[PDB]
Amino acid sequence: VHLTPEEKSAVTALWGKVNVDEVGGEALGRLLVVYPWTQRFFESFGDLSTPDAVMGNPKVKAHGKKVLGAFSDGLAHLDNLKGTFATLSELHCDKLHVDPENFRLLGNVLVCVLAHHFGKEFTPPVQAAYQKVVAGVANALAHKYH
Amino acid sequence: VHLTPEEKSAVTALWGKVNVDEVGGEALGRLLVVYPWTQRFFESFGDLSTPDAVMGNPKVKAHGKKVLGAFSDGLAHLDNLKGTFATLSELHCDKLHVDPENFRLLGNVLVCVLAHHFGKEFTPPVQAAYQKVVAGVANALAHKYH
Amino acid sequence: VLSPADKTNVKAAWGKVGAHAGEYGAEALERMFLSFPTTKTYFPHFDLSHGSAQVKGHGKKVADALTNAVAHVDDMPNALSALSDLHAHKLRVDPVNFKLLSHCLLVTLAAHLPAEFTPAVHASLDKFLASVSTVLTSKYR
Amino acid sequence: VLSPADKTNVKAAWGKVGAHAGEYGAEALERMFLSFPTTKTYFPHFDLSHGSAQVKGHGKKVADALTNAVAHVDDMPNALSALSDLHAHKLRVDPVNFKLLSHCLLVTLAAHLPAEFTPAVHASLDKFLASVSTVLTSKYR
Ligand code: HEM
Ligand code: HEM
Ligand code: HEM
Ligand code: HEM
Ligand SMILES: [Xe]
Ligand SMILES: [Xe]
Ligand SMILES: [Xe]
Ligand SMILES: [Xe]
Ligand SMILES: [Xe]
Ligand SMILES: [Xe]
Ligand SMILES: [Xe]
Ligand SMILES: [Xe]
Ligand SMILES: [Xe]
Ligand SMILES: [Xe]
Repeated sequence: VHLTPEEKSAVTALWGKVNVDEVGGEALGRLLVVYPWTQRFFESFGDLSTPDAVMGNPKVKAHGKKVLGAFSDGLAHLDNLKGTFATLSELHCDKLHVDPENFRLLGNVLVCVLAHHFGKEFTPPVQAAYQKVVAGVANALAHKYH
Repeated sequence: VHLTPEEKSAVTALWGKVNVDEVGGEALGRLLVVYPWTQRFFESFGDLSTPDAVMGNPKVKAHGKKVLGAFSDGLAHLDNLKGTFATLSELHCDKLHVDPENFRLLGNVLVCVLAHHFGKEFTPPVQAAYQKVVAGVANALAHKYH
Repeated sequence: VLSPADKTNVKAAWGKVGAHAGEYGAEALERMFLSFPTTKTYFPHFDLSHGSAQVKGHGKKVADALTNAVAHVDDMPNALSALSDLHAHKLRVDPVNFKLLSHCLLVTLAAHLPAEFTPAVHASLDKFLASVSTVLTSKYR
Repeated sequence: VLSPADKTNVKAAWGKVGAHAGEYGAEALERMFLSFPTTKTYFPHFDLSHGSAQVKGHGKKVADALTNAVAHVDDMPNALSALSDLHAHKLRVDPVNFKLLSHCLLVTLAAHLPAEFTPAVHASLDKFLASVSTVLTSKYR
């Protein structure tokens, strides 16, 4: 669950090649397509009638940018994920009412996107590293729930 | 840590009434009846062919007593569950090859047994305290898996 | 999935519950909210304090749905169809939460059925609740 | 349920896998063992080292069962009947692990089908693996 130093390096190295806005928009759109009950939070976002409508939706895209931007910044704080996400955890629980299972679903979708985007570069050990990170972030964001 | 004062006191007070030998046998027997795929760890335990056979099985009763005895010991160390179960964690991983999901299933069953045995005194608050415990113990037992 | 013996066990247990079904439904929701605080994310509009009329009213509805299931045990998808629609389409409760409420329903039954809640009946009830859960999430995608 | 469109999507994407099915099964298993080390508890009798014949062999068997399922998508319970018996009565793998293996198969598919892994196809594949997992665990109790 810890990351090893080589795991940290591998995560940093891959993430340096990521277009965060693009990966964000695609990860969020895929969440809403693959697990369409996650759409419950986004009735104000307009057209989500079809897979193409969700993926093309600029409000979905904007929200993906926001979420993955925060994720990205969090990668600078792998040693202190709970501290770094605490206030976001409080907000998601107290104001947004987001079931933390949604974080784990998004982590699954993120891993699939990275695998699609990077192909063979997203090796089994690199995936193992990312699976620790997405676990860590989801835990951090769920930590202040009560 | 994770348990509040009211929760620790609720855990200790209920456990004062628990015949650890009996409750252990009942809990283990129920695990093997309710999720019968868990019998895979007990090939040598004799007749497990019917619920009456599982519950009356002296090897089940014996091992149930051992398991819950170790659980009971851990309740004296609620702030250090990881340290307290580390040695048994490695054992379950390296020698016994027990999927840690079984610990979660055992927690479920233990909670049901306590409810069945104590009835009304097993209040929603007491159950919530026990749920934190069983999650804690399962996490501690899973912690040294690699 | 559910055997003749499972169906018999479920009906016997739910038979003994009888007119307390609503009460036990509310008690199960309460157990869930306290034990698994993340489930409260679905009820931001509810007063969830002990004795809440909202929790009692919802407990009765959940109980009545289970009664309907039990009565239509060989034809549960159709019995619960409008509820599957409602959970899949509107409420959109993450599927993981159904196992939490099922567990708390099991615990409630246990706390109230000293004679009935045998290992065998426990096993059938767990199966029965897993089946209900499956039907209720069956239209999610 | 798998929709007719799901079935179209799966057949298309799996046809593409084609002759790599064995290699892909093995890679998925390795992804599992590395990402989810508790899954190794089911393989204590195995050489799990990278490129081992045992992982490659098990990879192929898993791939071929999946091919069989895609081929008989309309009646997976019958097609996977022996395999369902085996997991339920002998192997007795905790049902939680199927989701982990399914995730790893999906990641393997994404890493090898850049052209074909659209959001719609992703959804269909996820549903399909979920359906296969349901069939393989259907006789557990
Ligand atoms: C990597 C995990 C996630 C991170 C880092 C994250 C982060 C954020 C941030 C930075 C905001 C803006 C907060 C503000 O206004 O100050 C936000 C808002 C929000 N998030 Fe999360 N989030 C995550 C996952 C999710 C998921 C999985 C969902 C639902 C499926 C969700 C639902 C929402 C909603 C509904 C808002 C309000 C947005 C608005 O009002 O336009 N989040 N999140
Ligand atoms: C509260 C959680 C648990 C604790 C504290 C625990 C503790 C122990 C202890 C102390 C022993 C050795 C007993 C002795 O001195 O002979 C043992 C052995 C064993 N346990 Fe665990 N256990 C737990 C849960 C489980 C579960 C859920 C399973 C499987 C479903 C399991 C499978 C085994 C097996 C197969 C052995 C070896 C039994 C034999 O000798 O054949 N344990 N455990
Ligand atoms: C045993 C499984 C379940 C059954 C039988 C069940 C049944 C029902 C029923 C009968 C209703 C009322 C529909 C109506 O007539 O208006 C309802 C609504 C609702 N349920 Fe489910 N449910 C189950 C699981 C869950 C779970 C696990 C959650 C979340 C933790 C949940 C959250 C809700 C919510 C938020 C409503 C709307 C409540 C309101 O606004 O009044 N349900 N459910
Ligand atoms: C998509 C889901 C799965 C499929 C299609 C599948 C299929 C298969 C097949 C075809 C075999 C060989 C049967 C034979 O020799 O006739 C097998 C065996 C086996 N599987 Fe499953 N399986 C799945 C899930 C799992 C999971 C999740 C685990 C554990 C994490 C697991 C553990 C095992 C083990 C230990 C064996 C015996 C291997 C040996 O000793 O040769 N399986 N499976
Ligand atoms: Xe790595
Ligand atoms: Xe995440
Ligand atoms: Xe036990
Ligand atoms: Xe436990
Ligand atoms: Xe029930
Ligand atoms: Xe109940
Ligand atoms: Xe409620
Ligand atoms: Xe595969
Ligand atoms: Xe293997
Ligand atoms: Xe597949």
